Amino acid sequence: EHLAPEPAEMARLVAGTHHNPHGILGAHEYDDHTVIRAFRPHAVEVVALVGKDRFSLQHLDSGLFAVALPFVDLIDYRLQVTYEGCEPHTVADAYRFLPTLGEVDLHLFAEGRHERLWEVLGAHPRSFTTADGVVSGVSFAVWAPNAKGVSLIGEFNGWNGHEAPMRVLGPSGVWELFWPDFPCDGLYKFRVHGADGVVTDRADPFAFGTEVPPQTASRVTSSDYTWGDDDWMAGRALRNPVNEAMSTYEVHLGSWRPGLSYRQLARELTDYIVDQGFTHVELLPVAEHPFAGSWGYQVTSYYAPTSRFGTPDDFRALVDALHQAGIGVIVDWVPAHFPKDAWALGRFDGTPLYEHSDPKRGEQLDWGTYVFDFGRPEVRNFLVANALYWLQEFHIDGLRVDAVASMLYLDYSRPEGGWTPNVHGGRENLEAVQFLQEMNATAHKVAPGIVTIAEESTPWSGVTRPTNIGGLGFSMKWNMGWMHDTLDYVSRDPVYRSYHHHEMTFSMLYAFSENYVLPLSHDEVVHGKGTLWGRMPGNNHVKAAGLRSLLAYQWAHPGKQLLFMGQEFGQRAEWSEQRGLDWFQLDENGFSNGIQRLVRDINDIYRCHPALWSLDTTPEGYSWIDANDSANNVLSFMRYGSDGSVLACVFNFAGAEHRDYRLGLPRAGRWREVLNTDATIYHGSGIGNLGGVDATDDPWHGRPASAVLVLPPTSALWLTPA
Repeated sequence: EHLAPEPAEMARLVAGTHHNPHGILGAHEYDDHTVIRAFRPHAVEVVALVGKDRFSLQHLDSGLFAVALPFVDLIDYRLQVTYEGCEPHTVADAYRFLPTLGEVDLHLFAEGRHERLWEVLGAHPRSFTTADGVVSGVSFAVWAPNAKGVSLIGEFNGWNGHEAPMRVLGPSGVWELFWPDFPCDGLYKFRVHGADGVVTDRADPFAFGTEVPPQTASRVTSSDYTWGDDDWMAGRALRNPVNEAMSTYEVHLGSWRPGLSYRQLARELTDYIVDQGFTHVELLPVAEHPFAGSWGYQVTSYYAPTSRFGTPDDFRALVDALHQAGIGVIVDWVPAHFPKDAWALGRFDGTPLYEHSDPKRGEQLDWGTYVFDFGRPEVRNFLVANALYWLQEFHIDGLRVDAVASMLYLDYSRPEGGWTPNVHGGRENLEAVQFLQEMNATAHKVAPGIVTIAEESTPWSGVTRPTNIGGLGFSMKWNMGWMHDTLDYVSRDPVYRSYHHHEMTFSMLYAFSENYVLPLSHDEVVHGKGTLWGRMPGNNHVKAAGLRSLLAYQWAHPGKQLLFMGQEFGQRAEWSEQRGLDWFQLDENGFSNGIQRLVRDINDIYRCHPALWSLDTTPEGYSWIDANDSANNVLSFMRYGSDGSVLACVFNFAGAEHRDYRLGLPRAGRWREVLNTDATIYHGSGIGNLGGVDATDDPWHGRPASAVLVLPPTSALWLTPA
């Protein structure tokens, strides 16, 4: 009776709903005689090979085969399946191998505290030395607690095989399987039989490699890449970004220069950034995403760089090249977005596994909007380990998390009938908060010197406050208020700016309540908002002057900077990832070359003048010269470095020049004019002070000394003591 399993088991094995294939398949001893079974539908001949005896052959059931035959122990053997049109092939029996995942790793995962989860889950090539020699293949592991079964499918199965069922490892919910001689770079998917009876073919949540979109299969990927950035990595651990220079060039890899691969970008993008003077590059989501129109935010393979531009190692070469050129690399990380594709993460095991669940069928306030269940240990681990993954496996220097507000709040609908303030269970998602704190604390602990950046649109405070005192633990946050007030102000015609002077200086009131990055990102130059150039008032010459002023203002204002590709040369039309950037503008007889030149100059002054970045987070690094000259639309202030250095910045937002303008200063003597956005080299009108001014001992604006100078119209002047 112990030759062919019972009908119930046999039915499950053929329907792919057996939880423990290895219990039936492989070699099993009943009383004495060792029985060997192999499941391979549409097979013609199996036969087992023991030592030097072909002593076997099998042939019963509806796809199953059994050897039976006496003698015990056996100790290693090999099968030789055969089909029509093809020749036999001797392969080791997968179901004879022990689990390729230890109890310890599973325990850490169950607790949601495995810091190197990527080495445990997913597809990893492995080799075992048995009796008849060493056997190589690939180990597979997927988390799916409520699935009735998971089978491995791929090119070898015609993407519809059944002879590769996986087993679940106890109550862990993790399915495992070692497939002898599976291709080192083979494509594959996990056919999942959900708890709801629905079968789905899934990409691997831990895919380290992927098929090029629109294809959706995962690809086994193992790296042995040799990095040439040891110096950069060792240096990074000894610095604190918050107190260092940070001029960021935000880039979307697919549309910066359409058609470039990672290897080409490793040359072109690196050289571009170096020549423009940026200290860092911030990349829009690099993880695999099926739709380019999402710009990368709708990720499906969190553990794999998009294959559109090359292989993972090719991506490492891009990061490696930037590092050797002295450029830091920040990547947009998307824990706030949840994959909606049926072959991705939604209802993975037939239940809302990864996404936060809610009440069952019925009316009430139950909607969709898929968000990760930060309350679940394994889901939290999936995300926290992914952050660590990119920082350690790809040497990424920082992570920027968008839409954090959508993570911190469960909110919806404004109640009626309840006119009383009720706390208890506020709108705050305590699970998400705990998740962000863990992610930050763990990341900064494992990779000192990296930065985590958050974009939070709500009045939430302590975003960049240490986790040990209630903060979310982020190194920095986007100053959205500065961006909105600044762009609203510069968009208004000069004759009206006086009415919004207070709007322009409002950001200074809380500029030190957090470690800020002043941003002018991709989101502000799409969907009818127009570009920075489009927002500027006046003719081409005045728009250009206004843009050069804005950028100078962004750089001088307390906080780090971030500028989206194309805007450094005043791209006129809104960004389009489908058309690419408007580089032709640099070939026109326009102002674009002049704006790009200004950015190079402010970046150059910036990097070499600690007064612009050493004291960004404290009032000590700033000082108003005159915050109340709304009558002339002029803003002036000092920036101070931790090395005692200084820089005076004067912005003239009026459309006309101001001659004989007296500016109060800290010291007397000669002040060198290090920047004048009206200089003819930028294609301004050339109004200036001839390189510098002499500050006399005539007190002004409550200052001990002052100097008389001309302020070019719609411009910015920066000065430093000679």
